[PDB]
Amino acid sequence: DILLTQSPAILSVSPGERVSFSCRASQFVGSSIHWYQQRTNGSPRLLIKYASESMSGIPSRFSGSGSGTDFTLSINTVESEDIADYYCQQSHSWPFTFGSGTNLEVKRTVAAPSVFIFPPSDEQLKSGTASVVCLLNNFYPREAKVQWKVDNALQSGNSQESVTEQDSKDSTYSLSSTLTLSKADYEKHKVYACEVTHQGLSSPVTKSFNRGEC
Amino acid sequence: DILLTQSPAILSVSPGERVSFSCRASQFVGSSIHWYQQRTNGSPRLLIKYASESMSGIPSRFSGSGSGTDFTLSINTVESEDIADYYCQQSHSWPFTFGSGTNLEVKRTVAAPSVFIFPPSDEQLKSGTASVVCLLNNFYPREAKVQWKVDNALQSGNSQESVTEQDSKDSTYSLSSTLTLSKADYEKHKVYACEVTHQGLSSPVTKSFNRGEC
Amino acid sequence: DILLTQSPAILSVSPGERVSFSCRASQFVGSSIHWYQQRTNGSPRLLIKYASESMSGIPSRFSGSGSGTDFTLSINTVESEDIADYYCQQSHSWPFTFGSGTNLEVKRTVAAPSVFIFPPSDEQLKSGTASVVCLLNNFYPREAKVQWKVDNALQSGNSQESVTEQDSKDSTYSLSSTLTLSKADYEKHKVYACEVTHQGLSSPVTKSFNRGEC
Amino acid sequence: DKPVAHVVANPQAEGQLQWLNRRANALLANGVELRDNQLVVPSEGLYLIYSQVLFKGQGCPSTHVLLTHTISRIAVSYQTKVNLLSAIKSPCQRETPEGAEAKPWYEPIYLGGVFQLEKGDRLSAEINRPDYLDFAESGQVYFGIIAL
Amino acid sequence: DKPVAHVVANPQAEGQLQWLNRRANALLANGVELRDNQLVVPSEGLYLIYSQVLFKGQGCPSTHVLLTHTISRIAVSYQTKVNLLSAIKSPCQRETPEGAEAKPWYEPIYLGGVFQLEKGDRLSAEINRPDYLDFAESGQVYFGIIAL
Amino acid sequence: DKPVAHVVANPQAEGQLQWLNRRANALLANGVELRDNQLVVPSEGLYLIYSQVLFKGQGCPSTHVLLTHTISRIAVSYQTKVNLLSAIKSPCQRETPEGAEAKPWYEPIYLGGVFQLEKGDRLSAEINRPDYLDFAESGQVYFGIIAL
Amino acid sequence: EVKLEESGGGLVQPGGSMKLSCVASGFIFSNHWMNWVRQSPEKGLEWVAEIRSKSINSATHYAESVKGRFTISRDDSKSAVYLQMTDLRTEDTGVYYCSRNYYGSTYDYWGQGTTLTVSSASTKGPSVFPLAPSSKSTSGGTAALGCLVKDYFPEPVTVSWNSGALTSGVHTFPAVLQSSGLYSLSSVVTVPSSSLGTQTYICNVNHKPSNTKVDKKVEP
Amino acid sequence: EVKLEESGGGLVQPGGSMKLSCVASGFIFSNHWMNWVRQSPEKGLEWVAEIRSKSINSATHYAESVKGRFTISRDDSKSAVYLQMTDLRTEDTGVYYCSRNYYGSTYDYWGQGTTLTVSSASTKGPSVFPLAPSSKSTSGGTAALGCLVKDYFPEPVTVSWNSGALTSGVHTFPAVLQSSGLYSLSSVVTVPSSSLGTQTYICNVNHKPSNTKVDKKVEP
Amino acid sequence: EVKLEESGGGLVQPGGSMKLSCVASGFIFSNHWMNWVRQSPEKGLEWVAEIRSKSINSATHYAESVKGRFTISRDDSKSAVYLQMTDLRTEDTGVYYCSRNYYGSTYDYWGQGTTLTVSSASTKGPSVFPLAPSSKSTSGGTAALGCLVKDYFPEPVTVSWNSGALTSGVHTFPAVLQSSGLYSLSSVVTVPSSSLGTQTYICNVNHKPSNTKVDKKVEP
Repeated sequence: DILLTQSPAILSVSPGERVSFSCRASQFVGSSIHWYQQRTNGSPRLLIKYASESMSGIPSRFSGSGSGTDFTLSINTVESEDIADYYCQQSHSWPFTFGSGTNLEVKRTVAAPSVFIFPPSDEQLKSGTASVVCLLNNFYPREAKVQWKVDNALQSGNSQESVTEQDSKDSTYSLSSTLTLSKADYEKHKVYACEVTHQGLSSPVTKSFNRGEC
Repeated sequence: DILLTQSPAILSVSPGERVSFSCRASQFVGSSIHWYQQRTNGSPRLLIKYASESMSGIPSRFSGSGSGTDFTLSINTVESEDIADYYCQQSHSWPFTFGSGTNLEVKRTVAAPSVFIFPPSDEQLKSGTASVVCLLNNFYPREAKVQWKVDNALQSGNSQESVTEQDSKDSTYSLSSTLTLSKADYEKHKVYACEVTHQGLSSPVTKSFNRGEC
Repeated sequence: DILLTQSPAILSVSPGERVSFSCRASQFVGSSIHWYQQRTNGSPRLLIKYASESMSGIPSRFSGSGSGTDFTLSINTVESEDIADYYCQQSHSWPFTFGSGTNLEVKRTVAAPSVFIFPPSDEQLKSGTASVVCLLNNFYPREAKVQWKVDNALQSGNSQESVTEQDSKDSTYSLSSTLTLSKADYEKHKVYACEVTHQGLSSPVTKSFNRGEC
Repeated sequence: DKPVAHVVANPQAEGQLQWLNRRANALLANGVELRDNQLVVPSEGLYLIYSQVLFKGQGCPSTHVLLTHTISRIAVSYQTKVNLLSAIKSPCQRETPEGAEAKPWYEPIYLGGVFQLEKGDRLSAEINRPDYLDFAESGQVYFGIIAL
Repeated sequence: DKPVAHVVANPQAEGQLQWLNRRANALLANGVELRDNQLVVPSEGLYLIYSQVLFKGQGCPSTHVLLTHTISRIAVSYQTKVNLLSAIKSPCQRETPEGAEAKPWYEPIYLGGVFQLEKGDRLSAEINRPDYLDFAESGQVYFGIIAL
Repeated sequence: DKPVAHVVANPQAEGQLQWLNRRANALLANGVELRDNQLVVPSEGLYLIYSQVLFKGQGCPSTHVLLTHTISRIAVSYQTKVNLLSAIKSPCQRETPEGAEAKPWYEPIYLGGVFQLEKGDRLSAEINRPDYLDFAESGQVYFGIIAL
Repeated sequence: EVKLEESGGGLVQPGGSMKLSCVASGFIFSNHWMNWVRQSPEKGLEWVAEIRSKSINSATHYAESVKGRFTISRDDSKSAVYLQMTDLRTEDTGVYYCSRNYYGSTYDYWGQGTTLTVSSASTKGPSVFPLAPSSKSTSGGTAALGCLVKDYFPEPVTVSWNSGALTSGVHTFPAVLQSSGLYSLSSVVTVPSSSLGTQTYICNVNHKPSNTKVDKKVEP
Repeated sequence: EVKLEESGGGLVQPGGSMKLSCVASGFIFSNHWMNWVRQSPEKGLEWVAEIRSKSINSATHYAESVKGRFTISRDDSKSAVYLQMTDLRTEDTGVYYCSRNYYGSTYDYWGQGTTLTVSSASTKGPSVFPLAPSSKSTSGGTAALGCLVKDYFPEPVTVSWNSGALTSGVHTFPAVLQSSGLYSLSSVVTVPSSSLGTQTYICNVNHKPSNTKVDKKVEP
Repeated sequence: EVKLEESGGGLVQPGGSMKLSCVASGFIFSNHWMNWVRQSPEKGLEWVAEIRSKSINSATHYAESVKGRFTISRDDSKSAVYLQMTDLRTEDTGVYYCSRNYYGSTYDYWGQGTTLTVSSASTKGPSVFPLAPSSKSTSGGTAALGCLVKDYFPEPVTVSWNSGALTSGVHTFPAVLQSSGLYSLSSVVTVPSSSLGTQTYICNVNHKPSNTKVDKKVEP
């Protein structure tokens, strides 16, 4: 039941450069190693078969090699359209097995997040609950910090964040931070602030609003 | 020395229908089974090779299958042109062997025999022998009974019958019945009758003649 | 380490005829025997591979056969352009080995040598040495005898001969005989004669010259 | 009577090479035990060790298709797996063209040799492709040892 | 001295696998008899049983061409034929194209194992294609047993 | 304790089949000697004799490519080489088309049988293509005999 | 192309049964080996079962982990493969892919997956709120609007915009599990302020496990 | 096409010898394996012998039943295969087919067979009588006429009509063995009464085993 | 074509080293197995070493006779193979051919060879004398002229005529070893007497082992 290791699990590379993915088998697999791309919200797509043979329709810039137990997938002149997880598969032994996958980030010039804040809809206030949503849009790299201050009071424990997978046209990420409150505590403060910091910002942007306005 | 059984030995099928031929090997033969057609007065003709691969020029309506020891030839939309014996052959073991063969009859609407009688030629009477010949022509199905009556005396022991193989254009048979007599006994009776019965006749036809007439 | 015998080592054949080359392996080599031509001042050229398969561009008149240990190369309608050494090679066993080679002479109508004599250059006489050169040009067959007589004195020990490989357009040979003398002994005789005998000459031709003349 | 085994494949097994101790023409006696699909040697000494697997595959996705067969030892002490006998076969050949349907093929492998074994040693006969194991008839897959 | 046989193919045979008892490097002694192309075991006990056939074929009409080799037992009592050892090989490959001439090929098969046999048991090593039997050199085809 | 050998290929050898007497899972004892790549039998008697070579080739210049494996005897008296066991395999197949790059392939061969040997007999296991010898892993190439 | 379409996923309690279906076109179906392969974040890609061609008899093969619980079958007539799952486990939870394996090698083609959630918790459709586009707070000249798709179970929900037309600018965030045990998520899009007055922006939230299908029109 | 033509059959006494010949065209003869295959009603189809290509040395193969009695050979120059039979047996009686086997598999092509009759009985040509077309007894408007081909040995005889031209309407009955030990048979044809007056109907009986060749003109 | 060009031969003392080079074009070099094969009159053709493809690791192979003394290598980038010879022996003397072996079978292609002379004797360039065309002694109407290329070491020298143009009529004799230990040889050509007055005849002798390069103009 052959085991496949893909380390490193993450790679991050400037456009134009060459990237290499590692796949190691715990035992001899001859050349029965195959490579796959899996884009966001996509199914796996076969790139190379038997270590080095590329499938048709697959860009020339993709190649593979290796034999015995050590194998490599290579993309040179990497481009954002290559942003994906990459898995290897062996078919030497039954049953067929897969590697854990390596993720590819194609780097980009720094890009600060465009920050937006959404006060909770009225329809949601009926039901006695307030969701306050801050949007950090299209920034690079993935490192950001969001902060909630309600009437300048720094929050804690009452927000959750969700980050997108790197975008394959413009190489950015986006993140949503949601502050959730009881319709009660909500109606007892006026000014809600989202305070985002990020490498592309010389000092933290903060968007805010006043409960019941505009 | 592998043995091949083809049972049933006879099959009989209405046009348009699908027929299936059985071939069973007494031992494993993998897929090394081949099928042949042999029309009347013809040599064997290879239809399918290795269980299921049809030869070119062979009509699509012919197919085969089977593996190990049980095999089948199939003709669907059978037509009279398919009237033949069919043999299977194995080439798994040396020496190569054949099945006993299955005969195909393609059925037809009932057809009563056109009866003809031939009095013995004079040239044959010289030599002191009389052959009286009754022809049952183009009937279906193959079951018929011929009777000889000489001066209304029903004969016994002194005739022989010969039936043709089913005709491949019109799906009929023909049968000849020959009454053979010494020029002596012949010249001592006047009226020779051939009395044929058959499914297509509501009552027996009989053709007859009078010795020395016309 | 398989040994290949090519006997006979020499073959000699009239144009148009068929020649056969022998190659024998000391052990089984299956059909892994290959044949090569090597013209004068040339590298080996592959003619046939695996006993009998001719390479493309190779004239149809070349064929091979044999299997196990006895093999043959055949040229029919031999022509002078076929003048070469022929080698066989086995690739059944490692390391690959070659036969000693068979030489092909394509016969020709008899041709007597055109004889020329060259007295030693002055430039060579400076340095105190005399090389006297006799040229037997374009004769067939290869058997010739050259003789030196200096002032009618038959020489011995002081000449060397060099013969060319058979010419592939005109099927002849040429031979040079060089009489070498000290500038001293040379200047002490007048008339140097080269006396060539050959099958195409009814009596020996002799070219001669007189020291210091013309 | 010497330590002896000759076990066979489990016909009613499941894309699996499972050794069966108890059939008509097999052996498990004189101290040899079958244990986790491994033959366990009772005493020390010289053993002949042998095995055959028969593969029936179908289709040739590539020339690179490999079949392997290997007999390995696990000493009581060391406790690590070592290959005693091992062979590899490439059953293809060509590459079934597509639109083309796959055709069956048969490849047997045989291993066998004599080795000094230790009491409590384990032995296993393993293949890489049990999904291609053919035991539709007897005598096709088997694992054995006798003490000499 | 234990019951022992190692017989070979009859070179002067005829698209036929015929076992020959008496040559230079063979054995037929200690009670084993050759009888109707079958080795007959004298006493009961453990036997090693082995065989090799070498096929030299020519041409590949189909991928479906099979070579088989099988050793079978016929017990005095039962009297029915049972396969002890058995392998199948598909030597083709591709399919010689037509207009194309057939090329030779070589395939060896080896069988061997240890079995409990009964006095008066018969053993046969049989192939499916004796027409492809190669014994143009010695050591290529052979059948054997020793009692241990 | 009976005359016994089980030697293996020299991994650090050189397009060469060189038998190594002294590794972890081999045998050279009880009078059998390794001598010029030949096993030398100490006493007379019945021996089981066996061998496996594994070839890893690359490319198929022709269908005619052959691999051979053969065990031969050289009696002290006669002094001439005789084949006891011998097999031939044709590993190709098709013919790599040109512009096409060569692909690897694996072929194992196994030989084995029992023979009456004489004191001072030499035995050799020889192949035709040592350049294709695969011993990148253990258990793949080996030569052996035991006295019974 | 070559298409694989699987379906029949959804929520089941532990111990339950569920049947999956896959329809194939674009190759000779009866020739090929059809597979199920599942994927989860914990376990990654995992081969589940294979059904080979007629010529092999069916020849079914199961992963050790589903042996005796799952049954693979095919209807060559319909170009269909099925996975009948029984005695379902929490771990069996994941996206299940129909896929062709090319005669024992590569996974040639994949469907788009269908999701199995094995869980005792009850279905619960989402409630969609509008994240309304601000006026002055729109880092001109680009506007941000969205839908809050809140408190639902189980995954997944699918959010559209303009019933398919509006693709660019859209970020539908990965769902997040709240301590309440339900899934929240937002889908945002960024657009021209210019088009705010003239264009109609609707999110089309769909949550099959509860037959919920909301169409929040989002506007200032 | 690809043609195989065999010849050289006929009657022989037990113990006798007879040589069969087959000429081939339409494939590279030297490449292929030529076979004899015989057929009898009792035994059906039975492979007799093979001769393989030059490349194999001849490589001859015989059925157990003819080993040591029959010899197969080829002349690649003439595209010919031969079967030399000696010490002939009653059982050896049958139709013998030249045939190509495709490199150890299928019988690719067959000749049209040649008949061997091994028997002590003596040759005897047939006597042909006319079965004359009746006048009023012709179920109008179709007429029946024939030839009685009586008392001959051994099989076969070949009956034609109009020396080849008249094919349709013709039934040449299977020969029948009379107690006298000889073969009788009739060949009938059915024709338009209309053409009775204008058309000429001749049967062309031929019996090679006795060099008999009759041409009965049949008329009222 | 497909070209192989080897170089780097010449004289070395026993024990010395010398590197040979071969550049290839006209096939995919990285795919193929490159070989050195040497040839001598005594020993004939002798395989020396092979270097196989990347895919095999290099896989180097040496003849028993050069094991441990010679090293074969390749630079797939340059389409080059090398033979580094060390501890050279007299016997190693010969013409060395670069050559491709086709995947363990045939020697597909050969260079034109480069000569190794292992010897203690010292380099020595030739002195070229003219063999001047006679006047009356020219079996009219054909004239014979030449160059004596005398006392040199080691082999070979290459003699041209008209710096390439004059090919027909030319016999450059096999070199001969004089007792002095040096090589003499003549190159003759036969021409029209007619052209004697109008044509210019130059021999271009070249002896790389000594950087000698003479151009004797030959005339009456």
